[PDB]
Order: sequence, then structure tokens, then C-alpha cells
Amino acid sequence: DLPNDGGIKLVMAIIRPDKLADVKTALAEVGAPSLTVTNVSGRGSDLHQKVKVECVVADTPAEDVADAIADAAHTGEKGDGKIFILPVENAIQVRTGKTGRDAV
Amino acid sequence: ADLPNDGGIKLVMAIIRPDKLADVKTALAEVGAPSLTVTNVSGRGSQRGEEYTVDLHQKVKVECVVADTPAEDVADAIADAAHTGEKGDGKIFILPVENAIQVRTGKTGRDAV
Amino acid sequence: DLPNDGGIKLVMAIIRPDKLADVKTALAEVGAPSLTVTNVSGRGSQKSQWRGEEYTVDLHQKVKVECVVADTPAEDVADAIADAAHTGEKGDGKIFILPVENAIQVRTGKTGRDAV
Ligand SMILES: Nc1ncnc2c1ncn2[C@@H]1O[C@H](COP(=O)(O)OP(=O)(O)OP(=O)(O)O)[C@@H](O)[C@H]1O
Ligand SMILES: Nc1ncnc2c1ncn2[C@@H]1O[C@H](COP(=O)(O)OP(=O)(O)OP(=O)(O)O)[C@@H](O)[C@H]1O
Ligand SMILES: Nc1ncnc2c1ncn2[C@@H]1O[C@H](COP(=O)(O)OP(=O)(O)OP(=O)(O)O)[C@@H](O)[C@H]1O
Repeated sequence: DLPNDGGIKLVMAIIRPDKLADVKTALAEVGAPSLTVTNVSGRGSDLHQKVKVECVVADTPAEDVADAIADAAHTGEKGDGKIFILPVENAIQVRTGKTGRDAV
Repeated sequence: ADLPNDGGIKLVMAIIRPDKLADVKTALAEVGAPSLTVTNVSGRGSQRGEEYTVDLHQKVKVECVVADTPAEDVADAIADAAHTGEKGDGKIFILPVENAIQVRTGKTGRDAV
Repeated sequence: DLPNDGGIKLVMAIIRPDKLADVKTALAEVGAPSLTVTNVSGRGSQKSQWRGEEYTVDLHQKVKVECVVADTPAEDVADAIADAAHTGEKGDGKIFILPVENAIQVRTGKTGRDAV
């Protein structure tokens, strides 16, 4: 009975640069340590420096990964950022050539 | 009720000219969806020398996640502001978003955007 | 009879920085040369406490390649990138294919799969 309804999701988080370390630890602890980080800038509702964290998940429920990031990135002040979950159709593991959720 | 984006969430991703960022920012504010995330990127589009075949040109990736504003209106606002009429103007893509979380409050779904 | 079931897909690849040149060539050869590149860093899946410490603090430099496709099957684009980026060692990265609903060509105002 597979998480993410047997499929693959991209968890994209825009967070405070100084919260990256915590988020990395939280991802490891939740059992989905894989991430890709980009230096970015933006604004919510003159651009502020942020970090975009991307985690593609299959074995771990996307919401649990997102909640792990949210908790670790939370301060309670404006600028904490947002997390978005996008569908992923397919994945390929470059080293092996394995496909689908098994490649994640 | 008639919520835009069929009651859901969309990611508007635009690859534009670096010097068009200021205009795009203004256009986004004016259309009522000012939120954006910017990345410095490089790329090339479709097919003598190396200029328009192999080399990568500096661009800006603009990402806007929307719910209250129709994705197409946000995309049109970016397109208009980024337009010059010359090769290199870039492209805008709209991707589905399933779910969202506002980190400060823990609010979820379309309300988080 | 249109590829990608008549629709649009985003091919996202996280690869070794030194494999970018090869991937660019492979994309041209497969007939879908369009790409957007970002400098990124990350880590993959998880004995000693030092190599365990190096994991929890250290991110490795990678390149994110993004190709939005319509006329070329997303899998063929992904396979072209995979082949060119392959070394057989840990760190080779991964390729993800995401659905795309719509696209706008900024220059012309053309929309849909035709804008890709
Ligand atoms: N809808 C969105 N689309 C794209 N990027 C966003 C969006 N919302 C937030 N971001 C990114 O997250 C960063 C901070 O977001 P945040 O929501 O904290 O802004 P804010 O104006 O402080 O809002 P709030 O007061 O509700 O926290 C922004 O700099 C931006 O890069
Ligand atoms: N299918 C695509 N996938 C990813 N990025 C793209 C794609 N098409 C365009 N881009 C981005 O847009 C930037 C420039 O715009 P574009 O490539 O559309 O102009 P062009 O193709 O050179 O000219 P024209 O669109 O008039 O043929 C490129 O540097 C690239 O980063
Ligand atoms: N699930 C994922 N989500 C986001 N990014 C990922 C994911 N998996 C891998 N990456 C990106 O790809 C890069 C290399 O990944 P790769 O999977 O080759 O590392 P690895 O897990 O050590 O190798 P292997 O998969 O062969 O065990 C990482 O640095 C990371 O940025």
C-alpha cells in the first residue's frame, strides 16, 4: 500500500537561507534525505535572498516531507516562505537506468 | 463560488531576459499577484559559428505560484512585460500544483498561496 | 499522432557539472535542443561518523537541466540526457518528468504545445 497513491511528487520549498541546515537534518530524520538546493531571491504579498529546496519523493508521503521542512523552516515571522507539492509522472536513475518510483 | 484555476493551484514558470525582470515585477504587482521567486539561469532555444547552436545565454527564471489569480492572467502579465519581439524573449510554462503550505502559519491548500 | 499524448512535459535532470556539454550535444541530436540550466547543489540517498557528518553538512555541486517538450517524447529526451550523463558511479543524478498544462511563447504570443 504505497504512499503518494503509488506515484511520485516534487516537494518544492522556498525558505530562509539560514534554515537550510535544520531542513537538511529534518529531511534525514523523516527518511527522505535527498534534496537539490538553489540560491534564489523573491518576495511574497526589492528581492530578498532565499533558498529553494527540491525533494522528489515516492517512499515517503509528500505531506510528511513538506511538514518536516515546514517545521524546521518555521520562525513565525514574515519571510518564512512556502512549500508546494507538484505531480511527477516518471523518473529515471542515471547510474542504473531504473525507471518509475523505484528510481526515486 | 467560481474560484479561478478551477479551484486549484498552478505554477507559472517564465524564462525571460534579465533586463526585463523589473518590468515583470511591476506587471505582477499590477495584476494582483506580486509573489515571485527568481533564479539566474542560462539556456538556448530552437535551432554558422557557435552563437545560436551551442552557447548558453544568460536568462532569468521567474516562478509564481497562483490560486486567487488565474494562471493565464499572470502568464499574460509576464509575457506582455517581457516581450520585445526578438529571438530570446523566452517562454512561459504553467504546471499543476497539488498542495501548498504557508510556513509561517501552517495553513494549507489554496489558502496557503 | 502526437507524442506525450498530445501534451507538454517538463524534463528535469540533476547531473554532474562536467556532463553538461555532452548533454547539450545529446539534446541537439535527439531533435529537442532547448534547455534551461541552473547551478545547484544537493545530496542523494544516505558507516563512519566522519562520512556521516560530511553527509549532514556537505552538498555537492550539480547542474539542473530543464527541457520542456511536446514534439519529442519526454522519455526519449530523458533517455538522451541519461545516456550522456551516465558514468556508472554514485553522483550521476536523476531525471524527473513533470506534467505541463500550458505554455506561452513570449515573442509571438502563441500558446499550447505549439509554443514549445
Ligand atoms: N506564490 C508564490 N510564488 C512563488 N514564490 C513564492 C510565493 N510565495 C512565496 N514565495 C517565495 O517565498 C519567499 C518568502 O515567502 P513569504 O510567504 O514568507 O513572503 P511574505 O510576504 O513574508 O508572506 P507571509 O507574510 O505570509 O509570510 C519569497 O521571497 C518568494 O521567493
Ligand atoms: N522548451 C524549453 N525548455 C526549457 N527552456 C526553454 C525552452 N524554450 C526556451 N527556453 C528558454 O528560453 C530562452 C530564450 O527564449 P527562446 O529560446 O524561446 O528564444 P529562441 O528559441 O532563441 O527564439 P524563438 O523562440 O523565436 O525561436 C532560452 O535561453 C531557454 O533558457
Ligand atoms: N529524490 C531527490 N530529490 C531531489 N534531488 C535529488 C534526488 N535524488 C537525487 N537528487 C539530486 O541528484 C544529485 C545526485 O544524485 P544521485 O542519486 O546520483 O546521488 P546518490 O543517491 O549518492 O547516488 P545513487 O542514486 O546512485 O545511490 C544529488 O546531489 C541531488 O541534488
